[PDB]
Amino acid sequence: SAPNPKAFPLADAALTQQILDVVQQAANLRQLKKGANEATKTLNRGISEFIIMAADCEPIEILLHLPLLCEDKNVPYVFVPSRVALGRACGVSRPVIAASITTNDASAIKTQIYAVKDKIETLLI
Repeated sequence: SAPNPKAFPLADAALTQQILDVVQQAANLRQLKKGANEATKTLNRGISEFIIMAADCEPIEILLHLPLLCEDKNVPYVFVPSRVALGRACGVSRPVIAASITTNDASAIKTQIYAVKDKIETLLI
């Protein structure tokens, strides 16, 4: 399924690969929450480094609050094309439509997380 018109901004192929790879590392390190509801809670608590969403989430309305919340909290957010690919990156057997990489300033992958953040920020103008 093609990216939903409401899925903005959409990471290109390269940035998608960069994001999914960082997601896999955060999953291994347990620096990751999965699901729209868990993502929301990280934002409400101010512990989200960035938000990842699936552009083929169906129905799309389930995740539409996240861009609003991220703009409110000045947290970078981005869509990747595939919930199936996001799911496996997250280390689970199911599709995942939203994920949040959480704050850890002593993280072994902090620099990879800031590099993704910088790329997303460029998409967000």
